Amino acid sequence: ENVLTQSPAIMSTSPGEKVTMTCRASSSVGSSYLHWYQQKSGASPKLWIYSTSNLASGVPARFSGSGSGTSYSLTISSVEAEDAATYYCQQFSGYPLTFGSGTKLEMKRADAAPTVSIFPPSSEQLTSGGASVVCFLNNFYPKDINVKWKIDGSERQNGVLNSWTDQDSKDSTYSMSSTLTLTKDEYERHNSYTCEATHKTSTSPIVKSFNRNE
Amino acid sequence: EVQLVESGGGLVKPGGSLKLSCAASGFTFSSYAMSWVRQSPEKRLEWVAEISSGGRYIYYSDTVTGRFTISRDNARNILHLEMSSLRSEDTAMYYCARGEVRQRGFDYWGQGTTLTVSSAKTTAPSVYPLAPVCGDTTGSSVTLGCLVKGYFPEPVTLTWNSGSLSSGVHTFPAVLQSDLYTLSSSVTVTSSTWPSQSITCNVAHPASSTKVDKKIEPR
Amino acid sequence: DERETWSGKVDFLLSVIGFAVDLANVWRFPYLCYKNGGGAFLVPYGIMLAVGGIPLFYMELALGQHNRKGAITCWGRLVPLFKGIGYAVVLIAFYVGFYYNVIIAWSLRFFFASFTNSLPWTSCNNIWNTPNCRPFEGHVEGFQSAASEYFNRYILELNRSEGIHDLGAIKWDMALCLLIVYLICYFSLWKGISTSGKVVWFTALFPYAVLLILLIRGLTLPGSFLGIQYYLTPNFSAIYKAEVWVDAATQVFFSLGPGFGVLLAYASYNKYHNNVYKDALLTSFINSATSFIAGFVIFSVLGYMAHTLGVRIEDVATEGPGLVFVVYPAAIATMPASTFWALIFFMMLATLGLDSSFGGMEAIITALSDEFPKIKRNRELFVAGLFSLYFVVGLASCTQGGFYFFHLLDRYAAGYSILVAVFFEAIAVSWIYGTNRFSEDIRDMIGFPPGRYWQVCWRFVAPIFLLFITVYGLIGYEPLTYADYVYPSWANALGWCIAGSSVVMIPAVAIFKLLSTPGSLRQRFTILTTPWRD
Ligand SMILES: CC(C)CCC[C@@H](C)[C@H]1CC[C@H]2[C@@H]3CC=C4C[C@@H](O)CC[C@]4(C)[C@H]3CC[C@]12C
Ligand SMILES: CC(C)CCC[C@@H](C)[C@H]1CC[C@H]2[C@@H]3CC=C4C[C@@H](O)CC[C@]4(C)[C@H]3CC[C@]12C
Ligand SMILES: [Cl-]
Ligand code: NA
Ligand code: NA
Repeated sequence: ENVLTQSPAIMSTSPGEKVTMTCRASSSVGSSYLHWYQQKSGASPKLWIYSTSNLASGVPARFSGSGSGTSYSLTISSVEAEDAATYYCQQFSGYPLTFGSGTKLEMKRADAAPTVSIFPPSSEQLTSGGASVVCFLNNFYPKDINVKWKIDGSERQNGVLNSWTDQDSKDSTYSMSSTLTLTKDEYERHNSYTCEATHKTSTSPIVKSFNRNE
Repeated sequence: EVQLVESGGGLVKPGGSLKLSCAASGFTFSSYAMSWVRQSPEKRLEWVAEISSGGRYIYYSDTVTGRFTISRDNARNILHLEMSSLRSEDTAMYYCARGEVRQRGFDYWGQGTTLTVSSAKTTAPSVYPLAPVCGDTTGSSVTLGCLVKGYFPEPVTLTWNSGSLSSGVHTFPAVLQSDLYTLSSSVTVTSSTWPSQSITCNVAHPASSTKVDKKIEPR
Repeated sequence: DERETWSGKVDFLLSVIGFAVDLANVWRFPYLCYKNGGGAFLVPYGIMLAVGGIPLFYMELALGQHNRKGAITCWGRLVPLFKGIGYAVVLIAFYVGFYYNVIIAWSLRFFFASFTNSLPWTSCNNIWNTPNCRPFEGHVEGFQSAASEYFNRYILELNRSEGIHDLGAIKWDMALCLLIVYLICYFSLWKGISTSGKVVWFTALFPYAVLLILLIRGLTLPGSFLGIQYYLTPNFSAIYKAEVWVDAATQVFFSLGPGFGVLLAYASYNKYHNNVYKDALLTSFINSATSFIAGFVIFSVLGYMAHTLGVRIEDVATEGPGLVFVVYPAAIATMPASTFWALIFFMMLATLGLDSSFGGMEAIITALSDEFPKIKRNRELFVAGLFSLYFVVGLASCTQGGFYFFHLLDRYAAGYSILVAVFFEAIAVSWIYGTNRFSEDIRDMIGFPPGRYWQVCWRFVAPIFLLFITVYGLIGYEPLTYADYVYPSWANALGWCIAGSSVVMIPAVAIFKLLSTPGSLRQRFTILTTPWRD
């Protein structure tokens, strides 16, 4: 099986850059059987370039295809913001048909800090088996960020669920929701509850904590 | 005017069996070779099967061969894919892609239908409202959330105030942990709009017919 | 599976290119341009190529590569009701071998009859001449040339034959030449493709070496432009006529030899996923291009004759063996460095016929090598019998009246048979096999389906293009004659048997198998239109 390996996986670019993504191959491929597909978020793919260099209808001429043999590439002359998508290479040389690892195009924007806001467990859940603390780290850039949960200055490590959002369409930012979950018997013993968020922007971590009684 | 539309698709237990179908209009279906391409929830495009313009040559993926069976009938303009001996890793969104000319790739793609292979049991969410703590209640806007914990399978529909406001909302994707999803959302609105107003969380689990609403009690 | 392939894809192309480039490219195409309006003739020749010949040429070798089997097995394994097609195709190919190889033998005789400092077909003071001789051609009947008499009275010894019955002695020099023909046929076709695909490098390319030499020589002659003026001056009024389209359509067919079982046989050794479409387009272009070039080679010399020898060109712009064995050899005797051009011209005529002959005889072996597994097991000792069979009967084509026997089979043995044979090949595919069934076969290998053009050509144009010929062919049928010799009533009859002996096997299997398979009628018609893979 001939595997295609795309690079980079994530490409951070602002509108106006010249960007080029590659698609290396395990085995040589005919110059007429290599294709590219663009897949926007929440949508089905679309044939972007066929036979290495020939672009489909509607595809703006700012797109171009090149390469041959075992190394191909996709190039945008000048990126537009609407080009934020995931680009896949695919081969028809021999079966089984294989697609590429995909390059996700993400837009660049100025750094931002998380507007952190902590939440205690809910009274309703406070009747089930246990209780969970939900921290929010919204509207910030870039995507990577590190949470720290503490209960009495002590780093609680297990029992956390983290989920990031995809890049927002209007302000090109991200957001994250960390959800520490304990039982009641574990909850109703300690008071302080520290969601300490460390991000590239700040020197010292943004902290949002709360005492259980107030 | 060409259209592909997939169908079937749903939850199946490992070893189970299911048949997906694709309806084609806008072109003469009896003259274009069709292919099933699935993409995993990790967004990995993976080809499954190709069927000829008359179904006389058929190529299968090494990972579905024997378990999967592609088929078409052109009077009805339908393309089928029956699955059997279903393993968990067959979970994906299954695309029905028209690709007659090898040198030109797959022209048109359907919207795709989702299939899940899991032994996990269908459970309804526990919906909780997130009222901020009573301290430092001063900011220009205040934000508040809604935790949808412990449901299966996907999806779930979350809106705030029946879908009225949508500015400054952040509904997070679900995350599976030991055969259970957990989803959260946040809504940030001016402190001059709460807790003096009706702000609510709307959760909808079709798989369990669970429609639950919840307002945020600032207490 | 496990069927040997071409050692190199060139071995294939040179094998098919050599097959379709015969003496018709030299002795019939340029005459036809002359006869039918000069450059204007190219339009119906170019039309009938694009709508008729090329789509048929494209077909036969697309079937070869796909079904990977020889002619009979191939035709049996996709429409069994018409499996009789495959047989007739090989029967026609079988008969052709008896007379076509003589033209090679003749050129060979002329070849090592030219090893001297003064060629013999120039004078008329020789033992075999006639008081009615002339130095060159003429528009008179019973006053032939100096080479028209060397050909008849010495080489062929034909004047000693009173007809088809009287055959006289056996010209043993000729028999050795025909022996040399089949002998280099054997030592080039016994070990399989591994040598045939190699030998064609000489036979397909040597003509182009020679063609270039005489192209350079001819244009550098007094009055050379005059011949090109006779070759290409347009008279579009010919297009408004009807016989021109018949002359054009006919040449396209036989200058390409589609459906003869040879392209099927040659292509049945291609790898499955080979761009046959690029092959058929390239090879068939080279064919028509060679005819065009050859036409300049011929008429450059033809014009030199009307300007430095005083001959009405209508007495030298001729077709067939009269052009390449009498007219052209008479002119190169005049120009200096004669013995060179003669020796290279005749070997060109030899290499033009040999690679063309190989494909016919290879189509026979490959046909039944796939159908009769006893054959493929020991093939070297099969063809030695087939060619000795070709040789023994070929001694008739070496007798005093041997030409009379050649001329019969040229007009009958494959003249109409292969016309209606291919006509059933086209209907057996466009309607019984089906364009839809056939398109995805091609899509499987070359990656894309044949465009709507090749479909409409395969479905509507090509069949009427064939009837366009066969209709006119029959109305133009007269009892066979040559010069002042009218073949007897039975001579015509035997030829129709030779021609019918192939076509008769088309229904003779459509009825044999129709009664040898069980079931209802509609069940039998449905069980007999189902291919092999299914
Ligand atoms: C002006 C005239 C006389 C010159 C003739 C040119 C000759 C030499 C040209 C014309 C057709 C050409 C051949 C056509 C077919 C092929 C197959 C290709 O894959 C390799 C080159 C090869 C083998 C060519 C070799 C050279 C060739 C034979
Ligand atoms: C001087 C001689 C060589 C002239 C050559 C005539 C032939 C080879 C040329 C003239 C007209 C040309 C054709 C015009 C139309 C088409 C239809 C297209 O879908 C395939 C190519 C095809 C089939 C061309 C093939 C080459 C062609 C047939
Ligand atoms: Cl020709
Ligand atoms: Na020819
Ligand atoms: Na030749």
